[PDB]
Order: sequence, then C-alpha cells, then structure tokens
Amino acid sequence: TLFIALYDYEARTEDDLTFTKGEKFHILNNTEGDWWEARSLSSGKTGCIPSNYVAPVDSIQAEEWYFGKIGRKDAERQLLSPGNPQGAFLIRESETTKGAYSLSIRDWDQTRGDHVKHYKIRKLDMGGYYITTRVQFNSVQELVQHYMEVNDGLCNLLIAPCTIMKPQTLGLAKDAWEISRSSITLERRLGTGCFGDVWLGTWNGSTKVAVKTLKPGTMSPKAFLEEAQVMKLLRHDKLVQLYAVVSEEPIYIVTEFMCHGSLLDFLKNPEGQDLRLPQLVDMAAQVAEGMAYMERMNYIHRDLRAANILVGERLACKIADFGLARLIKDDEYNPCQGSKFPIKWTAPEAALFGRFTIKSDVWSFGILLTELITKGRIPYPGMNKREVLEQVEQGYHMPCPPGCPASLYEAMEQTWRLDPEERPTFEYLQSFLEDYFTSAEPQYEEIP
Ligand SMILES: CN1CCN([C@H]2CC[C@H](n3cc(-c4ccc(Oc5ccccc5)cc4)c4c(N)ncnc43)CC2)CC1
Ligand SMILES: [Cl-]
Repeated sequence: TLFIALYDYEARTEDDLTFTKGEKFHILNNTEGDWWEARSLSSGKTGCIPSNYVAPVDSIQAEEWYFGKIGRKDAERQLLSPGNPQGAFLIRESETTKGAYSLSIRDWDQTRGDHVKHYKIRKLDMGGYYITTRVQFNSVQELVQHYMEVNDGLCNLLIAPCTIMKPQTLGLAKDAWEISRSSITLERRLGTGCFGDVWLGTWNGSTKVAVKTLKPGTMSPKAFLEEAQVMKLLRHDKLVQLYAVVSEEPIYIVTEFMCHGSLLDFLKNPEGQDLRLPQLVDMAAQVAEGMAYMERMNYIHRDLRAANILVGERLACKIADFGLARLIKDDEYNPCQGSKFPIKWTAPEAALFGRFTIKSDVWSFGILLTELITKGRIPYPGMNKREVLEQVEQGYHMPCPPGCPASLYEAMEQTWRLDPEERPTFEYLQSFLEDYFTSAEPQYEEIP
C-alpha cells in the first residue's frame, strides 16, 4: 500500500505532484492506470502522479537493477550502450520459463568480443531462487545482493545496475487525450511534408513535444478522432508514443520528440554512414518487432518506410505514421481513389485491388530493408512510380542492392512474393533478424 518514486518528476498542471526519487506515497485512486492519485509522506499533500514512476517499497520492481518484462534482445541493446561498464547487469522476467528470471550482464572475451551473458534464475518448487544449485536464496533480491558482494562463480561481479533511458509519462496528464490548440506552442519547424508540417514545441509551456500538423482538407476530423481512439490503444516500445491530438483543423498529432529525426535522414548523415552491418540489422529487427506487435493486434500500417521510422536516444527506432494513410482524402491531381499509399512501397494487391493487410505491410518492410541496408538509397532507382506499378504487377522486384548479404536478400524476395499468403510473418522476420548474427550462441550460460 506504500509506494516509492523511482525517478524525479516536475508538476505540469496544478493537479499533479512534484516529487523526488526516494519519496514515498499512499495511493488513493487508480481508476486511470496511467496516473494515480497519491499523498506524499514527505509533504502530506495530495495530487496525481505518473503510475510508472513509482513502485511498491522494498519490492523487486523498486530495485534499480530490475527491468521487468524487457526482452532479452532489448536487454542486450540497453547493456551494450555507452555508460555501462563491464559488469553492468539487470534482472528481467524469463522469456522461456514461466515463473523464472534472467540475469543479464555485460562481458568481454576474445571469441564473442563485447557481448552480454545471460543466466537463468530458477526457483525450486520446495523453495529457493538460484543460479547454481550450490547457493540458494529466499528472494531474487537476496541473490542479487549476494552476487554484488562477491563473484560466486559468474563471469564478473555484479558491478553496477544497467543505466536506463530518461523515463516518460504515459500521456501528458491525467485523463487527457484531446487538448485545446492553445495548450500547444509551436517553436521550431522540423520539416515540411505533402500533408503538413512537423514542429518541436511545448505543452503547457513545460513539456517538450513534437507536433505533426495536417493541412486542412487532408482528412475528416471525426474520422481522424475515431481512428486516434484506436491508435491510443496501441502501446509498444517500438511504436512512437502518442501523447495527445487536436481534432479541429488543422489537426495536431502530439508525440514524444525523437532527437535524431527520421531513419532515412539519420542513415545519410555522418553518424548513420559510420553504421556497420550488425547495427543496421538490429534496427531492422527493432522495426520488425514493432510490426510483429501490430501483427498480433491485426493493425495495418499502410505507410511503412524509412521516412516513417524515427530514431531516438541510444539509436532506438520507433514506428510512426501508422493507420492514418487510410483516411487521406482525394484531390484532382492524383487518380488514387479512397486510400492513399506510397507507390514504391505498396504491395501489388494493395495498390491495385485495395487489399491492405499485414502481408502488404510485409512487402513494405522488404522495401524498407532495401532502404536500410543501402543507408538511404531510393527504391527502384531509375524507375518512376507508374513504371514501378506496371512492373511489380508483372512480377518484377528489385535486384540485390550493392552491399547486401545473400541471406538478407533472400528474405526480401520472400517478402515480395505475389501471393500474400506465401510471404513470411513479422514474427518470423523479427526472429530471423534478431538471430541473424548470433546464430551459434548458447541461450543461457551453463554454470555449476
Ligand atoms: C529532410 N528531412 C527533413 C526532416 N523531415 C522529417 C521531419 C519530421 C521528423 N519528425 C517527424 C516526427 C513525427 C511526429 C508525429 C507523427 O505523428 C504520428 C505518429 C504516429 C502515428 C501517426 C502519426 C509522425 C512523425 C517527429 C518526431 N515525433 N520527433 C522528431 N522528429 C520527427 C523526421 C524527419 C524529413 C526530411
Ligand atoms: Cl513525458
């Protein structure tokens, strides 16, 4: 019933609390999962707080080294980022054993180079958590405290908890999705598109946000609102976080700010040009993970391409601009009826017969792979959009791009099969891209 703050937080409205890491609370109202009413034990004052910033006191969720339901691959991405020394570690839930845990730790050897080792934290039915049966503990907390004090047979001491990215609230404020335009201040234009602008700005003069603004006449405000109600339900690490919307024209879509812009631009600037093939395949795997989430939700992107992937802190990739292409209205200059779609990225049955499915998104993902492996090259170079439609209808697809491995191109060709049911699932593509290089590793470290 008693909670403790994991991070600092500054109030944004007049209803929420300002608190410091280590401050404790009573929780009074949890009707909204994202924001809880709470009373501070330090000040005695009552206000709402972001629920993901607190954890039960003394619980494992309040430990700095506990990362909850993070994935193995995400744990590796986090541990192998700068600021984590050798011996940086985290504890997570097991992906392959219900009720078990995993200890992930950064290590180095001559064969695997700089890598992460994973240890299975199992639980005896009679009692006791253990990495090795020789030593047993009442709780995972005690296990960690022990392996932080002495290296009892691991690859290293548990030296420091893994560093975490800047935490973010789920929504700008309690019970807030549709906001007035006056609450947004557009400060710096980030770019201009055919459907509108993107700006960096603030909400309530306090919270840094990005705002995509749509030109009037782009889409029905009511249709936009009904689709945003569904988008609001999508929640995943590899999708860009929607904060709020403004429905009156011009429409605002307010999201978190991604400090490196689009993947397409990032791959062309010097930092992206220095990228090696493993990093490129890992970004592809991140996009495939987000799209596999959308596949589980049977939510169709319709506009999957490198310009609609955003790159943020730690080069994390997030999927943007999903769902909304369906609602884009017609004009007198484009013969495309009803739903608009990016010509060079759209599957033949979707472009010609309007059958948008997750399999047409798979085709799109193959095109995005060509974009990504070449570090920004235009698809079907030399061909205009009409020629592309005509040729992909006849079964033409792109040849192997320069510098693309044979297995990656075989995957692309699989995504470009004319029968949509013969294309792989995003689940398969995620598994393939994650294990593309780490093919011979043993899953968990054998340790007696
Ligand atoms: C030459 N370049 C100049 C920059 N151009 C682009 C300009 C906008 C950039 N950009 C775009 C976005 C962005 C913002 C909101 C948005 O709305 C939706 C999100 C999910 C689903 C539906 C809608 C979609 C995208 C962006 C960002 N959030 N944070 C930081 N940067 C951002 C990405 C690059 C691309 C061409
Ligand atoms: Cl935030």
